[PDB]
Amino acid sequence: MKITYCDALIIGGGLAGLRASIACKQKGLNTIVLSLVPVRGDNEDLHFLDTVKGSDWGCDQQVARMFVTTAPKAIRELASWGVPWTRITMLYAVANEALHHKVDIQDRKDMLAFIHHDNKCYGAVVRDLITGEISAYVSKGTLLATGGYGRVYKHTTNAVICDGAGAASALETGVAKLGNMEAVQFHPTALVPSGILMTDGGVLRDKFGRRFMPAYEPEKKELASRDVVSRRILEHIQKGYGAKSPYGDHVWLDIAILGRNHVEKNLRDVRDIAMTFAGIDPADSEEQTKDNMQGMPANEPEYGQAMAKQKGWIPIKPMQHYSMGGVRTNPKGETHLKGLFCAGEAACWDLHGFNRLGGNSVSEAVVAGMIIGDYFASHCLEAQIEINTQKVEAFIKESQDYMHFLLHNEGKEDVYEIRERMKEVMDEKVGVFREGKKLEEALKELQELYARSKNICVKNKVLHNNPELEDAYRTKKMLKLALCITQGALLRTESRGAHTRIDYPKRDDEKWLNRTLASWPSTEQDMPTIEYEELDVMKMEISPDFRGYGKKGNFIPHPKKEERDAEILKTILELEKLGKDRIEVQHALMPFELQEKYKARNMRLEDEEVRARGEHLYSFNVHDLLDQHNAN
Repeated sequence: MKITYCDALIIGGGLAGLRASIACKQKGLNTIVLSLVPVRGDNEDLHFLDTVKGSDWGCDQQVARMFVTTAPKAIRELASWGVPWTRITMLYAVANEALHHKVDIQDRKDMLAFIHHDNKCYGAVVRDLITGEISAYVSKGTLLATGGYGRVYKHTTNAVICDGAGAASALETGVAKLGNMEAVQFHPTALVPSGILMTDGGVLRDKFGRRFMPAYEPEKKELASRDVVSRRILEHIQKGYGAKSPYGDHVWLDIAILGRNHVEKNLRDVRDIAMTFAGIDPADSEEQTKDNMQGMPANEPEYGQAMAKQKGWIPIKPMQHYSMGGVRTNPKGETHLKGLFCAGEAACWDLHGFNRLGGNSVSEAVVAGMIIGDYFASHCLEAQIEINTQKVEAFIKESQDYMHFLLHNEGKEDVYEIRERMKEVMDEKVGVFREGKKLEEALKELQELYARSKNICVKNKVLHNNPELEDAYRTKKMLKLALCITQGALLRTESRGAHTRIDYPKRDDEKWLNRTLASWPSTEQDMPTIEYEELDVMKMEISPDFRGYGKKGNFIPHPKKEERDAEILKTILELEKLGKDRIEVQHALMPFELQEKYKARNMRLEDEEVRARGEHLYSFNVHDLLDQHNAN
């Protein structure tokens, strides 16, 4: 029974896990990263506003402030580690720094379960993917940084390891909780059929070549939020205006209208991806056919004229891309299980609410690794009572017994039939557009796949190097997430961000300004326990209002909205008349907590030019409330 002891244990070798591991070693911690793959701007007030609106007011606004205050420092730190700022190789630069700090990075170690006792986490029980050996890693603190759970869906951009096993492992402690599992982002420009993200100044076209987005979204067009553009693309396809293909209807991404040399220099990544997988050069504006133009409706001017198909158009359609939900943390990144932290897409921090802002893709995992990695490192420095060695061995023995059970039980169920059908149910009935009756059908079928999954038996009967064994214990975890995703979507009778209910189309800030909490405290539960956190409007820097894109007048106002808005407005006026700057006004509206070195003022090149034109004030960037005041 092999037990390895360390101070700081990190699960997940992506940007967030590796960046956090550097923060641990900077504090002198013995730090082990269990990786599953081997090693090879806008000013901050506007950034915050865009993040909050982008979340459809589902985010924790303090966390959004922590993020945007720290982001510019992530960019400066990355560039000092040699990232060319065009990629702002990021995983290489961060991996290289972690090895410079002598982080112990292991691969082919796969976590099966968290070690826990008395509501404290003491590490992980781990399976070796090659030898099948089960071992324990004992630690003062554990950080989960395993990404999202997109592989629960059938169509996903996510890599294969993004199945949410880590989140499920936290769920199965009975103590950690999952937040907003129903908040699943479907990204509009996934390549058909690979699912490679094609995300930039291009335009979308239907089968006839029409620029349809401006009619759906006048203010923002193709640059509406990702949850909005995905819904519009599916509305337009539903009308029958998609391009037929062997993989279903899709629309076109026209990057060729920006000219060949713009595409080849400023967008070489997309050009290389299109040619290698789709056999398409997206810089080529040359006409492929006029046939597509035929048959265009003559009464739909708002979609404009029909353009002739060009060889360089990319076939795209919405697919699952990002998991807003995840393991629920406080702002420091600690879960309800003391000593278990979680950072990045694996968490519900909650930075993103019901839709991740497209601009926060680049920096999110590094920033999370900085902030939470540092809070995580501080926790690991504190003295704590140890767990008895016997308790550890019993966690090891439990996973050993579980492996034998998966190989040798009387069940006749095949892991792949169950997994395939789960992914289909999620894609058809828990996707972009959801409906009560249909969510009910999904849950029932998921319920019975879950009962059948208890009878899964691995046909390949070896303990070592066995992909079917891995898939069995991953799929059994995935079905619990699927039940959490679906029950939360069913309960939430509103439309917020990426969660759209056809039967409840309005955003409800009176009754659903909250966060879904799923837990699993009992082994004998076959369904999650559901709770909520109510969000406190009176502590919001910006009260919930209109997003600026998508459906207009589509929210039920929170009862206290007007009282908070008058309080916000009086605060801005009083302090700005007294000469207070944007930092002091922000702090009066909504204190937030962040380490000194990350809350430090971000200097900007044009600071002197903004203050000289007298546009450095809080009200210059956050002014919706002030416009209605100065109107009267």
